[PDB]
Amino acid sequence: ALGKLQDVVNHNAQALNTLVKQLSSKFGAISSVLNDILSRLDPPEAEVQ
Amino acid sequence: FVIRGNEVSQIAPGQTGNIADYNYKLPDDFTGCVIAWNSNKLDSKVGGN
Repeated sequence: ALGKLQDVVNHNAQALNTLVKQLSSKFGAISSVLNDILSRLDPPEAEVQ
Repeated sequence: FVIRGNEVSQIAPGQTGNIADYNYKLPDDFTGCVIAWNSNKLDSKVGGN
């Protein structure tokens, strides 16, 4: 009966979760953690990552 | 300045090395040209320069 309102809530949380999940994406880089990239590479390639 | 044959890679921005860290440091945003040429004829001696 109350599918529409719950759907809106369902979309909003899912969107935030997806955005949060996007922080765990390498995006074609060696790691998704900035601290690891700084701790492991020189600034010419760390800047690229 | 004068350096070794193998140390010419260390005269670059963002490099980890001994002469890079403790002798001559380049900034990350460096613009310009590095010129390197052999000086065995002038900067070397048989007894050790």
